[PDB]
Amino acid sequence: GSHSMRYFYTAMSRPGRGEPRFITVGYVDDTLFVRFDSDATSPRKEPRAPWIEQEGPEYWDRETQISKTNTQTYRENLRTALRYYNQSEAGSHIIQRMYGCDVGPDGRLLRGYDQDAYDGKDYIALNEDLSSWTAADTAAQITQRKWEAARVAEQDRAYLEGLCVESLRRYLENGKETLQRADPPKTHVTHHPISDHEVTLRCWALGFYPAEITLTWQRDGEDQTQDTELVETRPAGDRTFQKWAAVVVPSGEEQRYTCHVQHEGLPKPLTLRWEP
Amino acid sequence: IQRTPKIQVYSRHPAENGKSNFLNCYVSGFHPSDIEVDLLKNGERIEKVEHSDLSFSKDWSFYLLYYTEFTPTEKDEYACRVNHVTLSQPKIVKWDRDM
Amino acid sequence: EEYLQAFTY
Repeated sequence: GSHSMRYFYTAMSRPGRGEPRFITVGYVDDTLFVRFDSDATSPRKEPRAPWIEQEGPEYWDRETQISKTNTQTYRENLRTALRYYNQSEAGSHIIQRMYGCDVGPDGRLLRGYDQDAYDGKDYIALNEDLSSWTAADTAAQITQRKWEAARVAEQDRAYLEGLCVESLRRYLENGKETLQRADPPKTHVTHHPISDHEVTLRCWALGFYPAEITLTWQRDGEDQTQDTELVETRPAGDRTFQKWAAVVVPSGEEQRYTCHVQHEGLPKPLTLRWEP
Repeated sequence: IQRTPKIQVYSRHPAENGKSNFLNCYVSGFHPSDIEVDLLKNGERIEKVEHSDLSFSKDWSFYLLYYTEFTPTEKDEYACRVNHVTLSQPKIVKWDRDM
Repeated sequence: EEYLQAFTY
């Protein structure tokens, strides 16, 4: 179906403890495929998925050089951000960047991204049009002017409409056995009495890929949003994800409740009940 | 601004006593990135626990998976101990096979 | 594949 490629940068300053750590992780959908860490013994782009390993030595050289130069770039950015925000040199600060492309089922660009954040706050983001910028404040507006003057948007768009979609297309073909395979959740309902009058119904989804899923409880066919306890989707460690949704129900009313499951690996949404 | 980690302790496969498995501690929703996570076996630190590479969600908040091979039993208790700049005390979350 | 975005803040 639809697929995404994203690279994630984190640059973290640590005054008194050496130069800022720079890390890059790259993903196709929910699959990590490459990493770089400047704190590695001999830092380089490293394969994290079997399907990327068949890129020749030139791929790795070029990708490694990109990250090594990025290490320097983001260290400068950190120094610059400090000046733009009148901050002291004694504090730790973080720059994050996300960028990448989404493609549709036919592999055409759906949309591009390139967003930066400073200390967890929006800094600057390429707009959806891939030709203008949104700056979060007067500090980011300085970077915007520099980037406007240097035609950075035009170079992002060249990448996003070309290399981004083409490499993602190649990765999807090479990893087609996994990247283009959806695993539907394994699902069950468990029953946990809290007290005499109340019981917990917990609806589980295990073993699914990708992470996107919807799990909801109904009572007499009515959504129980404000009553449902919903945990964050969590990795199992085998590429798959887990989720549950719980409700507290009155004793003897269990059959009024149904759990509803939507996942791209399921032809039709599932309906479950407690099965005593 | 700072965000306190969400914490889930859980196994890769459903829990069956005497059966080899993986104990996971998933820390998410935190900022800044520095975090300390220990997997505990009967209150004691399990050695050689591995973790995922650092990444973050669309909201910029960080997440990490800590994991170790383990054989659950009836009497052996398991927990995750997490410390972050946001927390004045390390937070302990017990493994519960029903959670 | 990445590209080198070489322009700084």
